[PDB]
Amino acid sequence: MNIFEMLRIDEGLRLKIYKDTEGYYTIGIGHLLTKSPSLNAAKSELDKAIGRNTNGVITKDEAEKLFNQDVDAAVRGILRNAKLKPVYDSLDAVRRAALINMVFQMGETGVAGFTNSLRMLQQKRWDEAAVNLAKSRWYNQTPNRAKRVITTARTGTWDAYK
Ligand SMILES: [Cl-]
Ligand SMILES: [Cl-]
Repeated sequence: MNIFEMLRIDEGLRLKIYKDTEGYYTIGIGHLLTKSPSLNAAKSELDKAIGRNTNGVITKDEAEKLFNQDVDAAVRGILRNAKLKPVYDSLDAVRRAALINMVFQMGETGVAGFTNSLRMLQQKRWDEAAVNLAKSRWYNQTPNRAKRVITTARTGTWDAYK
C-alpha cells in the first residue's frame, strides 16, 4: 500500500463534478474545484484545470493527471512549510503518508494549525497524538476517514486500510 492507493480509497473517483462533504464543487480524486456556490464557476475552474472544454465531465486519465499534481503539490507544500517539515522529517514512511493525507484533504494551512498534535507526533507520543487529533471538527465531520488516517498515524502500519 502507498499514499496514492491510500488516498484513492479515501476520496473515491468521480468523473463528473460533484459536491464534497462540505458542499464544495469537486471532481476526480478529491480535487476541489471551488468553494463558490456557482456550478458555473466550477465548470470554469474545471475547464482551466484541464485545458479543455469539459462541460463538467472528465476522463479517468484526466482525473489521474489531476491527482498526480495534487499529491505532488501536497508533498512540496509539506517540505516548504516551516511547521510541517520538521514533523515529516522526523517520521517513518507510513506515518508520513498520514500527514500527506491530511494535507491533501485540509490544506497546508489547516494541518499547520494542528499545533499540539504535530508536537506529539514529533515527540513520538503516538497515543496522545491520536487522542488530540480526534478533538477536531475534521474528525467530527468525516469520522471514518479520519479514524483511518489517525490509526495510520498512531500505529505506523496500514491496518486501517486492510
Ligand atoms: Cl489545477
Ligand atoms: Cl467519513
